[PDB]
Amino acid sequence: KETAAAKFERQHMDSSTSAASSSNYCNQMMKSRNLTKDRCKPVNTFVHESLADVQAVCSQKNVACKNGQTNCYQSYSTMSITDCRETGSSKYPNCAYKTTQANKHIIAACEGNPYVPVHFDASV
Ligand SMILES: [Cl-]
Ligand SMILES: [Cl-]
Ligand SMILES: [Cl-]
Repeated sequence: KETAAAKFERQHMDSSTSAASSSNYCNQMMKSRNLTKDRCKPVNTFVHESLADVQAVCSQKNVACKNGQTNCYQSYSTMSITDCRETGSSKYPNCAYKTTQANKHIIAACEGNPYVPVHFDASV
């Protein structure tokens, strides 16, 4: 079974580019990260910052998670991110995604020791 931290890494980290380069970024990344294997993951955000910078958010601003949990943290600075969401013509096994690049604060739910990100709650 994948650990919660490794699943967060695989689903939400893309430190290799500073930003989505084209409209096809999400189709490629969602496939590359195995988020379209058995079904199309509907929504998924990738963060274009170092893993260290993203893990550091766990010691930044403590804020409530949407679900009411109290282990969420909001990054003090904005980060380069890309939101990937299925378009209307998306249909497994032919997933299709809209790519939206933005610079915003990220909110992550953190847990464990080391205390690291295990869920991407939202961006602001
Ligand atoms: Cl791990
Ligand atoms: Cl995988
Ligand atoms: Cl997400």
